[PDB]
Amino acid sequence: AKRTKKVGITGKYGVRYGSSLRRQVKKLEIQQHARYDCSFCGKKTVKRGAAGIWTCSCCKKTVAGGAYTVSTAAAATVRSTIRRLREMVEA
Amino acid sequence: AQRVTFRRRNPYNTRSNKIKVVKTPGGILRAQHVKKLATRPKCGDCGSALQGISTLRPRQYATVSKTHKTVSRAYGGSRCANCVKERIIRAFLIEEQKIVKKVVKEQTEAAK
Amino acid sequence: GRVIRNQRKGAGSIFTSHTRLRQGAAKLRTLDYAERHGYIRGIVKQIVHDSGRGAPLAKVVFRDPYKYRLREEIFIANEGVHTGQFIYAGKKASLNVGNVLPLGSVPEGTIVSNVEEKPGDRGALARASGNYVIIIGHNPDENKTRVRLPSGAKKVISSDARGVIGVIAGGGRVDKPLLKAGRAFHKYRLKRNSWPKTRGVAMNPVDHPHGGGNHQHIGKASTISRGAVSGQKAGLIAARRTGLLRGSQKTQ
RNA sequence: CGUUGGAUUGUUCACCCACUAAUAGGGAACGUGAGCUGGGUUUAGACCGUCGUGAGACAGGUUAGUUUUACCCUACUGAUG
RNA sequence: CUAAUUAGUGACGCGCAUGAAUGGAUUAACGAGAUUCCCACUGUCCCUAUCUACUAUCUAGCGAAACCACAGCCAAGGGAA
RNA sequence: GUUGGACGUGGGUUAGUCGAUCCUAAGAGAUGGGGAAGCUCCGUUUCAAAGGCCUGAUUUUAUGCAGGCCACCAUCGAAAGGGAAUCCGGUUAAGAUUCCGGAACCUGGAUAUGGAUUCUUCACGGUAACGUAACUGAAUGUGGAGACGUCGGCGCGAGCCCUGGGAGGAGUUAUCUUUUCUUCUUAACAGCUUAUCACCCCGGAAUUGGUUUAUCCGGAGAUGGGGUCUUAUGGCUGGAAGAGGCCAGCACCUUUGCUGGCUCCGGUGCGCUUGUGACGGCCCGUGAAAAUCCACAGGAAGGAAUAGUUUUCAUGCCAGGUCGUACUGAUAACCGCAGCAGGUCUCCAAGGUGAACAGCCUCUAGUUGAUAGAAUAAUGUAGAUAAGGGAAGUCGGCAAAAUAGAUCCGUAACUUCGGGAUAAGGAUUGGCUCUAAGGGUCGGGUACGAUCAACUUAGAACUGGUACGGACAAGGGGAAUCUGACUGUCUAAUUAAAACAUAGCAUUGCGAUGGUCAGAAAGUGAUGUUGACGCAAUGUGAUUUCUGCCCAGUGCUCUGAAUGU
Ligand SMILES: [Mg+2]
Ligand SMILES: [Mg+2]
Ligand SMILES: [Mg+2]
Ligand SMILES: [Mg+2]
Ligand SMILES: [Mg+2]
Ligand SMILES: [Mg+2]
Ligand SMILES: [Mg+2]
Ligand SMILES: [Mg+2]
Ligand SMILES: [Mg+2]
Ligand SMILES: [Mg+2]
Ligand SMILES: [Mg+2]
Ligand SMILES: [Mg+2]
Ligand SMILES: [Mg+2]
Ligand SMILES: [Mg+2]
Ligand SMILES: [Mg+2]
Ligand SMILES: [Mg+2]
Ligand SMILES: [Mg+2]
Ligand SMILES: [Mg+2]
Ligand SMILES: [Mg+2]
Ligand SMILES: [Mg+2]
Ligand SMILES: [Mg+2]
Ligand SMILES: [Mg+2]
Ligand SMILES: [Mg+2]
Ligand SMILES: [Mg+2]
Ligand SMILES: [Mg+2]
Ligand SMILES: [Mg+2]
Ligand SMILES: [Mg+2]
Ligand SMILES: [Mg+2]
Ligand SMILES: [Mg+2]
Ligand SMILES: [Mg+2]
Ligand SMILES: [Mg+2]
Ligand SMILES: [Mg+2]
Ligand SMILES: [Mg+2]
Ligand SMILES: [Mg+2]
Ligand SMILES: [Mg+2]
Ligand SMILES: [Mg+2]
Ligand SMILES: [Mg+2]
Ligand SMILES: [Mg+2]
Ligand SMILES: [Mg+2]
Ligand SMILES: [Mg+2]
Ligand SMILES: [Mg+2]
Ligand SMILES: [Mg+2]
Ligand SMILES: [Mg+2]
Ligand SMILES: [Mg+2]
Ligand SMILES: [Mg+2]
Ligand SMILES: [Mg+2]
Ligand SMILES: [Mg+2]
Ligand SMILES: [Mg+2]
Ligand SMILES: [Mg+2]
Ligand SMILES: [Mg+2]
Ligand SMILES: [Mg+2]
Ligand SMILES: [Mg+2]
Ligand SMILES: [Mg+2]
Ligand SMILES: [Mg+2]
Ligand SMILES: [Mg+2]
Ligand SMILES: [Mg+2]
Ligand SMILES: [Mg+2]
Ligand SMILES: [Mg+2]
Ligand SMILES: [Mg+2]
Ligand SMILES: [Mg+2]
Ligand SMILES: [Mg+2]
Ligand SMILES: [Mg+2]
Ligand SMILES: [Mg+2]
Ligand SMILES: [Mg+2]
Ligand SMILES: [Mg+2]
Ligand SMILES: [Mg+2]
Ligand SMILES: [Mg+2]
Ligand SMILES: [Mg+2]
Ligand SMILES: [Mg+2]
Ligand SMILES: [Mg+2]
Ligand SMILES: [Mg+2]
Ligand SMILES: [Mg+2]
Ligand SMILES: [Mg+2]
Ligand SMILES: [Mg+2]
Ligand SMILES: [Mg+2]
Ligand SMILES: [Mg+2]
Ligand SMILES: [Mg+2]
Ligand SMILES: [Mg+2]
Ligand SMILES: [Mg+2]
Ligand SMILES: [Mg+2]
Ligand SMILES: [Mg+2]
Ligand SMILES: [Mg+2]
Ligand SMILES: [Mg+2]
Ligand SMILES: [Mg+2]
Ligand SMILES: [Mg+2]
Ligand SMILES: [Mg+2]
Ligand SMILES: [Mg+2]
Ligand SMILES: [Mg+2]
Ligand SMILES: [Mg+2]
Ligand SMILES: [Mg+2]
Ligand SMILES: [Mg+2]
Ligand SMILES: [Mg+2]
Ligand SMILES: [Mg+2]
Ligand SMILES: [Mg+2]
Ligand SMILES: [Mg+2]
Ligand SMILES: [Mg+2]
Ligand SMILES: [Mg+2]
Ligand SMILES: [Mg+2]
Ligand SMILES: [Mg+2]
Ligand SMILES: [Mg+2]
Ligand SMILES: [Mg+2]
Ligand SMILES: [Mg+2]
Ligand SMILES: [Mg+2]
Ligand SMILES: [Mg+2]
Ligand SMILES: [Mg+2]
Ligand SMILES: [Mg+2]
Ligand SMILES: [Zn+2]
Repeated sequence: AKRTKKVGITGKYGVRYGSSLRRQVKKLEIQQHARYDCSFCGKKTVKRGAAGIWTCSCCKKTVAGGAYTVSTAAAATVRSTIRRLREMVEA
Repeated sequence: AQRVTFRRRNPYNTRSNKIKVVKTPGGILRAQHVKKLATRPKCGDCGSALQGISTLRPRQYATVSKTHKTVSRAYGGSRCANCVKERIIRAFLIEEQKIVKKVVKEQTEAAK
Repeated sequence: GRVIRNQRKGAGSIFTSHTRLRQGAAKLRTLDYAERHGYIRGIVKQIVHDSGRGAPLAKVVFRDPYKYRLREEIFIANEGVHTGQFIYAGKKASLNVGNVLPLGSVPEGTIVSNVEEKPGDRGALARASGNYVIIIGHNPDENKTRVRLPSGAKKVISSDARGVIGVIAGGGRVDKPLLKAGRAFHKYRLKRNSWPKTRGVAMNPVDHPHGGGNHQHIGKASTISRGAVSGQKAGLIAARRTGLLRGSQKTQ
């Protein structure tokens, strides 16, 4: 049965700190506690500890990620833009 | 109902002061101090507790015979088998492709 | 009156950095034969959390070219580098996230972190979580490179100055609210003793220019000149403007 | 010979309700703090208004703020001799 | 609201001298914070009474201190009023 | 005061294993140097010609030179961190892991016998995980141990708690109780054996399976069958019954014996404390260092058949210094002028009631210390009660009273949807006697039976001077205004608050030849193991909402001006 209407994980803060703050936090918390798909071994075993650090349960590979999420928008576009400029060098 | 005292000057619950209670032939309860538990040695490649090896506190490894400190395969008391399995296959295939790499660029120089 | 709070920090008593748990200084490899002629290969053996830092370090080991032994380095980890990955460092080196190359050897638009100010200093600019610098141009005669730092500033440095491809990891850290005093508390617990902050306006005159009065208030303009002397500088130092910033920021 | 009971106010004062035969005015170090109480005033904390560049000020508003000793002499109450 | 209210609350506003991070307005939750009323409760009161223990009190032993010009019954008079 | 922590006179503290000692922590601090008139200040690997190990070369000989390394560059700093190794019984007026008795272990130095190994020189076995009584290994290199947060439930161990049978001793016995109390123990160390996890072999999976209290795992090979490993921990045996515990039966001024017997077999668990494992939660917090020990990679070299190699296998020999070791540790051995109702770090922890380390009563142990006697006036201090009224008392309900556990019913405005809420408001609660539901374990060809061990929950009768959370224990509630968002902080000793802080919001400075700050100076220092998602400097003060106009003045600032000072 549905336990809470909005607060979700964020209900540990009870009534404190004001809703907008709890809003923002609930976002990044859901983000940071999630299991992510592993680039290398294919299972979703990637979890976090220590912001910026993302490792795989089996396969034991650790990746340097964003603070609350594995890949961040910036690093993503940066990735492709390095790809672009690189291919300009060989061909 | 029978209570007990530390056997040393040290009054406090620090990890070197761990205690155990024991019934003696005198028929009474008495503390006996307890050394910290030893931990299993670990593979350098991966980090699992490497099997076959006895687990003692570091200086006790000097008081034991060499069979307790090794297993019979190469990299015995060091790496974890399946890890050694890998560095065999890796070594071999790389040393092979190293031949494949030379003769291909040996021709590339000759036809170009 | 008393010596105010911002004067007492320089004597470094209770204000020195809380250093005990730190992994050790993050630096690029020494700039040597291999790195300025060829390239040299390494493995990231680990990527690890440094205390009081936003962004993870990466332990990267190399072979010692002049002696049989391993030599381990501490890098700030760029987003996307991973354990087991091979790192290449040198003048001639492929352009890939995680590698370290001289700023001259990368095209404009290239994005790099931990970039050196002078060549050899083992990195200065853009080390904080999320940050990078962009190469905005080259001057091959006198071999300089023009970059834009995180502040928005545009600086020109030697093209020999090394940098590492990609951006620094752990970005977005500052988007999450601290939400409570304790989170801040543990935050500065691993940095230095800067927290919490008493307002000068809550103090007595002995303590601070702002101190005193039967109502809390500054009493004179809080914009202080550069020419000001120690014990005088508190509030807004050398401010060229003040007030809510309206309209777009972002230098032309 | 008696001259009161209450609502608001720290109040004296004022002002209403109500009873009553009547709800007279005064003194006693503006009786009476080793008799009390401590609400006001009037130290040190603090908010606001006004004034002052400021420290700070206000006979303006507001809140929190340690009430010591008698076994002596006399007086007084009783008590022996 | 009360029998009665210099109290409280809701209104009104040419507001001595409200007012916008000198932050303005609103605000669930929280408070050994200031204030008002209500229910319960009651010796707070009308109006006092009674009980327990330890004191005080009398005895043995033990045994200080403060303070002290000289001292210690009043009315009036004058007199540093 | 015959007593004492007083007075007088003596006696008493035993270590290879317990501490110091060794290591490193924040930190402290010599040295080549650089400052300073100088007492001295700075720096600690820093602009320095910074030192010592392994063996070979000697057969004038004792240690010169021949190699090759290592460039690690003082030292001090933990009686709670790291750390080689000891236990049980007995014993003193007072010492004991220190003495005695027995039984071990470590380190260093010596070493010889046995075993192992070799004519295939430097061991075999197993498909494998890996096995072992052994099974050469210099430089160099690499790995591991030392070595690490916190909370949660779950599993297991130990000690304690509860308890059946029996063998002893004790208590009660008008009556009743096959009863109440008590003894029944097993060290370090050693042998064999014992494990969650992990891993190997066979096998090839949808009809997806396995599986935790907690949803995690499998074609990167699950479920299944068979094996391998760690030895926390437990079991049996050695130690070791000869010790210790409990009894009976004799001896006698003594030192004090002597002789016997018994010391056995079980059960139970959301119990309690503590240890530990496999997991899970948390973080802009991810939770020391060094000494030291071992291993592996490497293969320098040294080595046998007429006899070599081996001291990481067994047994054997010698040695282990210096200092502390008594006692108190607190309502009398410390600090408070004192034998002061104050202060002062910590380990062990029985039974009942009960949610309980609460209160209240008890066992073991320890106390019974605090001037005493006689009375019980006033006034007190501390503890209680009061008819009818019910805040009329007071600045003010100050003080006091009321409430309270648990099960069940029932619960408003408003709200950031999380709360508000134990809202408010109600019923019930003893004793005794029954009923019902809830589990374990074993054999079933390739439906059930049999046995043993637990207080929980609900329902039903009976019963009482209508009592029953019977003592103890235990929230008063409601409607508003002002004010601070909240948790948190301060005026030790008159102010705890609306003051301070906080998250959030905003502004300012700075790209290192720098910002802010320290210093007499410096080859000086903090931020800095740092780099704008940063450091430094101010203001406002959670959320929601909104932050208007004024740059003349005072400040601050400027790619500006120029013929005034
Ligand atoms: Mg002792
Ligand atoms: Mg602990
Ligand atoms: Mg073994
Ligand atoms: Mg082995
Ligand atoms: Mg070999
Ligand atoms: Mg430092
Ligand atoms: Mg601080
Ligand atoms: Mg501030
Ligand atoms: Mg502040
Ligand atoms: Mg102040
Ligand atoms: Mg000043
Ligand atoms: Mg000023
Ligand atoms: Mg001021
Ligand atoms: Mg102000
Ligand atoms: Mg009156
Ligand atoms: Mg009145
Ligand atoms: Mg009044
Ligand atoms: Mg009037
Ligand atoms: Mg009147
Ligand atoms: Mg007069
Ligand atoms: Mg008077
Ligand atoms: Mg008087
Ligand atoms: Mg007085
Ligand atoms: Mg007062
Ligand atoms: Mg005052
Ligand atoms: Mg007042
Ligand atoms: Mg107060
Ligand atoms: Mg007197
Ligand atoms: Mg008196
Ligand atoms: Mg009124
Ligand atoms: Mg009233
Ligand atoms: Mg009003
Ligand atoms: Mg007005
Ligand atoms: Mg007027
Ligand atoms: Mg404004
Ligand atoms: Mg104002
Ligand atoms: Mg709101
Ligand atoms: Mg309150
Ligand atoms: Mg008296
Ligand atoms: Mg008498
Ligand atoms: Mg007397
Ligand atoms: Mg006295
Ligand atoms: Mg007279
Ligand atoms: Mg006369
Ligand atoms: Mg005497
Ligand atoms: Mg003596
Ligand atoms: Mg003596
Ligand atoms: Mg020791
Ligand atoms: Mg020594
Ligand atoms: Mg020095
Ligand atoms: Mg030392
Ligand atoms: Mg020590
Ligand atoms: Mg220690
Ligand atoms: Mg003994
Ligand atoms: Mg003796
Ligand atoms: Mg003793
Ligand atoms: Mg002995
Ligand atoms: Mg012996
Ligand atoms: Mg030896
Ligand atoms: Mg053999
Ligand atoms: Mg090592
Ligand atoms: Mg390690
Ligand atoms: Mg530690
Ligand atoms: Mg032992
Ligand atoms: Mg199996
Ligand atoms: Mg098999
Ligand atoms: Mg086995
Ligand atoms: Mg259970
Ligand atoms: Mg961890
Ligand atoms: Mg080892
Ligand atoms: Mg030996
Ligand atoms: Mg010596
Ligand atoms: Mg002792
Ligand atoms: Mg004593
Ligand atoms: Mg005392
Ligand atoms: Mg018992
Ligand atoms: Mg006394
Ligand atoms: Mg008494
Ligand atoms: Mg008496
Ligand atoms: Mg009385
Ligand atoms: Mg009664
Ligand atoms: Mg009454
Ligand atoms: Mg009533
Ligand atoms: Mg009333
Ligand atoms: Mg009155
Ligand atoms: Mg009244
Ligand atoms: Mg009042
Ligand atoms: Mg009241
Ligand atoms: Mg009260
Ligand atoms: Mg009553
Ligand atoms: Mg309410
Ligand atoms: Mg009943
Ligand atoms: Mg049943
Ligand atoms: Mg008010
Ligand atoms: Mg508050
Ligand atoms: Mg509070
Ligand atoms: Mg105070
Ligand atoms: Mg308070
Ligand atoms: Mg106080
Ligand atoms: Mg706000
Ligand atoms: Mg100089
Ligand atoms: Mg504030
Ligand atoms: Mg702030
Ligand atoms: Mg407008
Ligand atoms: Mg206009
Ligand atoms: Mg202006
Ligand atoms: Zn993976």
